[PDB]
Amino acid sequence: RSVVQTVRSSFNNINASISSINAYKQAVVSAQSSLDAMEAGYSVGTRTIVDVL
Amino acid sequence: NTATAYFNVLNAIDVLSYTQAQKEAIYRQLDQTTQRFNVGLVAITDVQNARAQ
Amino acid sequence: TLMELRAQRQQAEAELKLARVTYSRQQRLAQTQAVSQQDLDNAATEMAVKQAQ
Amino acid sequence: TLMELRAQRQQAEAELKLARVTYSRQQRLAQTQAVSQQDLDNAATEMAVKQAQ
Amino acid sequence: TLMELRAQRQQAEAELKLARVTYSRQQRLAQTQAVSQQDLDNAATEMAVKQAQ
Repeated sequence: RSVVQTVRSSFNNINASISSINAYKQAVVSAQSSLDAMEAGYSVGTRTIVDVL
Repeated sequence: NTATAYFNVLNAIDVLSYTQAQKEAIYRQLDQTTQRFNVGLVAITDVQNARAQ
Repeated sequence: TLMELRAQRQQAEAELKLARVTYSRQQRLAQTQAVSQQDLDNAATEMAVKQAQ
Repeated sequence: TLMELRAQRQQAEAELKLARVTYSRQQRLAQTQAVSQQDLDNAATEMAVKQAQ
Repeated sequence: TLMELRAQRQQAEAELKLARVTYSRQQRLAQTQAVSQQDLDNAATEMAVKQAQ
């Protein structure tokens, strides 16, 4: 019964990994575009390079 | 162990439903923000933000 | 003097464009229930003001 | 009196520089889709106002 | 009446001190690239206004 438990749990964990990867990918794209935006902000210097960093 | 495991199911049901309601709420948040970009009120970055949410 | 009013009207002619575009830009999102009916009353009335000006 | 207006014009001459640099410095970022057309409409019109002044 | 203007000028004499100290206090930090050139423009123009006043 134990290994039944374990294997199901494993399967489940894999699915969780999938969804998480999805989420973080999107977060990456987002933060990137935000970055480029603020970079453009420094293009006329509205901010500071630290902010960019 | 019996009592513990019994309660855990309940708690899981709880978190389940709650996370669900959260899902819908954030969902129409994204829809609103999306439409708001469609009329052009806001930067794309916010769109990606709500996306990430 | 007529030249003076000839320019001063040209100012309000621009502000009327701003308020109007802002109003339609609110309503187009407001078919999807934009940020309450509050802002619609905060936009439609300003357009009436620029119209009166 | 002519001296009075001679200075009072000199004020608007400076404010026009402010609005113009603000507008161009918005648009140069706005090719990268800066903060929607919103602020662009908030900049293009103010410059028209200082122009009328 | 001349006494009235004699005081009303004394007001602008103080505001000019405020704008000037604000401008130099911005530039001294601005050699190290203070908060964009945006605030440098915001300070440089207001001082021109108090100057014209």
